[PDB]
Amino acid sequence: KPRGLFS
Amino acid sequence: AAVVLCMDVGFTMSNSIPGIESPFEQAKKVITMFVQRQVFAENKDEIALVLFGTDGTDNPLSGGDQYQNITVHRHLMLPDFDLLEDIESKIQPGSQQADFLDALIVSMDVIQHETIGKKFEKRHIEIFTDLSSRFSKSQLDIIIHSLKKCDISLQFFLPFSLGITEQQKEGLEIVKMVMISLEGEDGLDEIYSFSESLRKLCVFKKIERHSIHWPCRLTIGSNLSIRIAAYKSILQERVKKTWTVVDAKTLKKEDIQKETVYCLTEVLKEDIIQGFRYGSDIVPFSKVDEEQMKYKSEGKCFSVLGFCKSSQVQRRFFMGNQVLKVFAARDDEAAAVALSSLIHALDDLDMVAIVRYAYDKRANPQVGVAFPHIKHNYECLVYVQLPFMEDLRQYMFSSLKNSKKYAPTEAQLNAVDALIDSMSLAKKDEKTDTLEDLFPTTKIPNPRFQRLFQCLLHRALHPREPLPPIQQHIWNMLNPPAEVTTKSQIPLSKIKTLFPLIEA
Amino acid sequence: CPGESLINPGFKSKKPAGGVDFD
Amino acid sequence: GRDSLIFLVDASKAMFESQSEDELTPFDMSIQCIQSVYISKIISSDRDLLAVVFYGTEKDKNSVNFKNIYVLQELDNPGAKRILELDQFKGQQGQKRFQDMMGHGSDYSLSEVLWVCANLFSDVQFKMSHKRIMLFTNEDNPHGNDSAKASRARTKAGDLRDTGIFLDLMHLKKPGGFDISLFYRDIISIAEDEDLRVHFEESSKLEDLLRKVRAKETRKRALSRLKLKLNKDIVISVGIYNLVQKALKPPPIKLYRETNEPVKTKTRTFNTSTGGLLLPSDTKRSQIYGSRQIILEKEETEELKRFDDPGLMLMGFKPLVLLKKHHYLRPSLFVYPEESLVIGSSTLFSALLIKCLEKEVAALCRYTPRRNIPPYFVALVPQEEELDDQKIQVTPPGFQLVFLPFADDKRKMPFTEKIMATPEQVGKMKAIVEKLRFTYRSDSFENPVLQQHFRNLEALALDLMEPEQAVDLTLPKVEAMNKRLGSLVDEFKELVYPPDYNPEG
DNA sequence: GATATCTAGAGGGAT
DNA sequence: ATCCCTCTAGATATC
Repeated sequence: KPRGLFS
Repeated sequence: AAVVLCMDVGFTMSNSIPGIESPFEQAKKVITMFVQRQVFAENKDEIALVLFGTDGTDNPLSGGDQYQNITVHRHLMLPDFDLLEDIESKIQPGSQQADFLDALIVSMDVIQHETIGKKFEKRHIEIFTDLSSRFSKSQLDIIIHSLKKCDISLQFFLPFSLGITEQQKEGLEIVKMVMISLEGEDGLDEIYSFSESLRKLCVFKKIERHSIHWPCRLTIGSNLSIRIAAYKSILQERVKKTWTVVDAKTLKKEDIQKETVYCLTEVLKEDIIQGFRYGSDIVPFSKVDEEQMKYKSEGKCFSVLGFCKSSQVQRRFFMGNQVLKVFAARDDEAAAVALSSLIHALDDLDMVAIVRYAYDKRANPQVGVAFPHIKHNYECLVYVQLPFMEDLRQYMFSSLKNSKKYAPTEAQLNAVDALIDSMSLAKKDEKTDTLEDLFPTTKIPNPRFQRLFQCLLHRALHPREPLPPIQQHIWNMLNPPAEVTTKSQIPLSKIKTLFPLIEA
Repeated sequence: CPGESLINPGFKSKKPAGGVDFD
Repeated sequence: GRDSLIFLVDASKAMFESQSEDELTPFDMSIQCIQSVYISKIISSDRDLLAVVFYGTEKDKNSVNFKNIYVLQELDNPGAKRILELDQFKGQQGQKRFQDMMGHGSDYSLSEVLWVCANLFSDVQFKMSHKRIMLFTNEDNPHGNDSAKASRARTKAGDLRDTGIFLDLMHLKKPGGFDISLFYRDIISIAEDEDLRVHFEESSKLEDLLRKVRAKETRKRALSRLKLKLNKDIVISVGIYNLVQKALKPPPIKLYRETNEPVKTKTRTFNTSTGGLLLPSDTKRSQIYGSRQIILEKEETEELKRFDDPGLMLMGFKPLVLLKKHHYLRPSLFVYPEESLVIGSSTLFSALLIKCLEKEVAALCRYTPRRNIPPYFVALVPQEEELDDQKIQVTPPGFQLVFLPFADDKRKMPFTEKIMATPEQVGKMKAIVEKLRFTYRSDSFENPVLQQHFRNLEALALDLMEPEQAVDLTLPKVEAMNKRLGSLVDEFKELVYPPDYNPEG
């Protein structure tokens, strides 16, 4: 699940 | 979405094992590659940079000895190449030590005070530190309450994956406790290392566009109608922005003009007539007369001409430049049941639907195939355009199976068979014919956009240098895994000595 | 040679259209 | 090469007559057939050469000065003017016009007529792939009257046969049959159809001749000639062909106002500050990202698209089950070996094709069609040759080049909840599907836009009273479908739709 | 403001 | 030198 720095 | 990067520039990150790069360099590289993705993927996101551990002090909160040695280098604003230049050059390691809890206090202050007047769907705080600074835990309770109230996510980036000093081990205890108190046990998966973060950010963000909602009705005859929704699924993606021609001495697009001229030798635009070629003759055909005689159709039609066997529609005949996925109308249980019945009926009988599709009244009508596509999460019809009578090329080629000159021997066939086994791109697993792909070619970003963004970024940062060569990691993802190449070294040699190839 | 166009040699005569014919 | 065809219409003594009184005469029936060929040729192959020659008249118009043979048109590309000229003799009100400007009542020698046709062929400057002559006659008596000239006729016919002339025959109406082989069966190509019947029905192959052809009919040519590289040193040469191509309306031509001549157009770029002109080397390409303007040269813009040399590079072999039918990007191509570049490519190509079919695998390759284009990933799906009951090839043997999509080519779909249907509902829809079954063929539908466009051009070029309306075969037959289904639709709607639903709104 | 289509210009090969 | 075909840019509607 990509969130934060990766989204 | 508002993102605040909290980076440690303390003295402890300056020194490390000479055999590996300093954690300060790794954090600088990670942040730089994150900003590059945001700049070239215009998504209106806001980025703010906070540094703790430097000599200077610049915070909204000063107080006494606390909240010091921290500087808000960059406020909350859109990313730009000025930020990239500042990160590359202005940011330098410090010599002081700061509490990353105190840095977390300032990060909340920045994200809370500067978010007024704007709406953000998400809020994130990223911490880059090595947890090698002595600190006192005396306020944790109010921080955890504050984050749960403001709904702000956290991520931690450590120089080691989750031979370290007890201070780092002790410091690891608090961050483990924080992630538990914020986002449960799976919060353990939101702590990253610089190595794996570097791997995940090596490529630019893939170009993404939102398919529009296309409502219509699937008609079978005249008394049967199903409300459907269609979206574009697969298409040849293009660049978001095109090159703009500007003058070479002022770099302005308004100082040039493009015009067309007609010569027999000078003709005005109002003294020309549209015409068509009919064999060896030319007949005048007025544009206004054309639209009077153009084919006229009622647009927005999705009508089923009939159903045929799936085997009768070969894949090699697919035409068009798009693939449509047809779902039921949004918030319509009656339409969902009706479309589900058609999909399951087609799948059980192994049949497909031949439909007539027109985008609107200005679109040329099309004839395509709608075949069922059933998954465990959703089910829908897939529309691909089918050829007309005029689009078929009837070429004839000489046969190869019954050719004496080009008949391979049994030794040549054996060599080719060995090559195919060695160069296999898939492997069976679990003894249950579970084929996994060693080279998907569908999760790979388009190298055209990756190369273009690299050149644009290099030119902006260094406007007086030639374009750099293609990145090494780009070639790696464009090539099969190394074990595939190694296994084929021997079979390829056998083919070279068994098939005499001569270039005339 | 059967299966050719009397108008254009080198191409087989195309069967005329007629679209959908239910069984 | 260019196809060449010569029509040879007789008007000797009786081709203006009919055994009945309500059907077309042999003369105007032949004229209608010729006009249909011109229209078919114009649409299909405007580069071909066509001509019309009349024999048996009193006058002569030819470069040989032999009486009783008239050449109405020489070998040239078809055009609207020629069709209109032939319209002067179509049916009634033109027979007397033909019988005034020309006329029947003169003896003719068939040997001399073939000589005129041979001379017409020799006058062509271009290279002719096929040289054909079509005979339009319904009378075979005079050759039996004088065997001396009859022997000359077959002697000349043999001379034309070895030259490369493939003479044909198109008999017209004649009482008592066409009594074939009385003088014929040695002049014609006699390829087949040696029916001893006199053919009381006097239309053997005029039915398909009158069938108008409306298609581009492009000849075979290789899209590209690339090199398939198994590795850096094993290289074979293959040819790329497109078996499906979107047919487009011909581009409009800019015409002058009164003199009606084509005008050449070019695009020039000039700076508005001075009104001069700007060379292509005096401008730079620019883009805006962030708050900075990035400037690149024209050459640098092209150089950032260069990845690999043109050709196909073999990455590996993938099972056919890993290729998704819904992962379609663009029309597929056809790969066939080319022995004119690398000797021995066919042997390796056939070996790869045979084993790929046996093991059901697809060769995944990196495709660069030409210079300075980023590569794509393609799969070479093996394709076995298919033969019909007539032993005529319908699917060529080779490899099918299937474009695979990148991550950028896939769009995210909106979230929806699955709604399974009860078996009763599926059963009713199964009956509906079974009722509307039909056999699908790739050539079952025609482009309504293109077909209507061709009718409009024909009407204006031939000043017809009103254009012919093409029948749209892609329109669903609602009347037929409603009759076939019957009460099935009403039952299905009752089972699915509650009695308050409004699908129209 | 982006999304999507048809139409109208530049550009690389095949013959 | 002509024609064919992919690519790029330009003009026009609904979302």
